[PDB]
Amino acid sequence: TILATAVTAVIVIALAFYLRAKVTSTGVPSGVQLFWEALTIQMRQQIEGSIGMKIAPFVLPLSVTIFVFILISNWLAVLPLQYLYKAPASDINFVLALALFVFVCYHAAGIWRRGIVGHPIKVVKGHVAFLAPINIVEELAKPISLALRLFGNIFAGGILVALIAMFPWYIQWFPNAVWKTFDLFVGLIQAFIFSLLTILYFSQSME
Amino acid sequence: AEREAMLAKTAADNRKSAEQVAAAQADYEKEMAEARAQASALRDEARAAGRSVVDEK
Repeated sequence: TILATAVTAVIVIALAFYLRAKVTSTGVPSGVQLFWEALTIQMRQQIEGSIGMKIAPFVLPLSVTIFVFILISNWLAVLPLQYLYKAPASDINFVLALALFVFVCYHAAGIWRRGIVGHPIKVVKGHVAFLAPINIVEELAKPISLALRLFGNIFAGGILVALIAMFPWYIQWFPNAVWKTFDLFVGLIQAFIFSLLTILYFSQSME
Repeated sequence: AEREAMLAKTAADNRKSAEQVAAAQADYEKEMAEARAQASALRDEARAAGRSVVDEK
């Protein structure tokens, strides 16, 4: 699973290399420039709509790297490696690492904003003082929600591919084709969901 | 920020181009109006001095 992560890491790093080479503000942009710009302006508008760029700028690179990372992972899972490659999120370790890092990131940013002595009580009291004990469970559920959702869906995709493999090849090609077709879509949608809920949890952690 | 600066420069420069053309016309016709006012003031000042030498003679 480490190498399955490494291949998507080097793909994203090569795309950053390609952007660093190709970038032009005066001339006509390339395909990788329009991709990076469309993703960055989307996440930038998202964070502006809730917290404002001036209060939490540090969330944007995290959001965009999460999105590209897990998106390229899911799309790479589609390539015809069935016979070594499998989607990395199928391992609990991968999604656990990502979600735990994002949790510690936004919680440490909230603590840095309000103070170590101030932010925990503000978070527990939350939107309504009557909901404080439910607010505890919601705050605890946020990282578990992210991790278990992403892991469950991509693990389900891997298991479904391995199950479809059971068919004979002439039967096999049809459910495999349909499943990978919609798997591209669901993987993109879930990448968007993960980055968007990251942004929104940052937002509500700030206030 | 630089693609925004191209749109800002293009819109500002087009607006200023119309403003600067309007100012080219206004400055030329205002200099001709000042020149005409000075010409008619020098022509009427010559007639007034001419009337003065007429009544002095």
